[PDB]
Amino acid sequence: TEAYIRNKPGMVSVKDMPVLQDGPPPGGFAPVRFARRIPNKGPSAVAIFLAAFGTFSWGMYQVGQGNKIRR
Amino acid sequence: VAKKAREGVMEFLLMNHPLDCPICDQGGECDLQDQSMAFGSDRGRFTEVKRSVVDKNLGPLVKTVMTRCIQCTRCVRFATEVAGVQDLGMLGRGSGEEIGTYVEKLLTSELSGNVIDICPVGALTSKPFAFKARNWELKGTETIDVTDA
Ligand code: SF4
Ligand code: SF4
Repeated sequence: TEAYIRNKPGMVSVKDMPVLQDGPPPGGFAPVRFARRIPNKGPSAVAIFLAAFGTFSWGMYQVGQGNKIRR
Repeated sequence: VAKKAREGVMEFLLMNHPLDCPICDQGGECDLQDQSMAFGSDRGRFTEVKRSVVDKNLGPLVKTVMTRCIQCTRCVRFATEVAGVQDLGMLGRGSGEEIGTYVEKLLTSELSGNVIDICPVGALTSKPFAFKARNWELKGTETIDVTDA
């Protein structure tokens, strides 16, 4: 109850009868990634600290000049 | 030895049997069915055309779809020993062997319900209980009779 149902066309024996077409193509599609990776590329310590301190000093100087004008 | 004997015999029966269980009542009660499921194989290897015969009428009590008369002669032996009236008989030869009165007569005797109980595979079946229910659906209570004495 299987021969022609599975494949009738031209085989001589029960082996090499069917064509399946079920799973993956030859190659495993890829090597995939699973490990985390988060790059840390922001200005780390001294850049940000100098930015804060320098902009603070310069902002204070600007406040001084402005209060001079306003007076 | 015995296991293979049973497997082969069941193979032959189910080979030249019809394939109409889901309409053939006694499906759920059938000996042949349970015997195959419990003792026979699980795969059939057969493709060619089977044999089919025409159904028969035996009065408004025992309708028969003789497509599945597996040539047991239970009904014949009953009708000739216990019933008393000799009407049913097995006629033909080889695969072409039917059971049926040759002159399309009816069966004017009682115990024909006993015939429909005797006949294991679902061919001789009560007409007024044509397709009303399978067996697994209804409950049985054991009582006595009051019509007869
Ligand atoms: S009597 Fe035969 S055909 Fe009907 S249910 Fe049983 S196995 Fe199927
Ligand atoms: S069990 Fe019924 S249908 Fe089968 S061979 Fe016997 S009389 Fe015929």
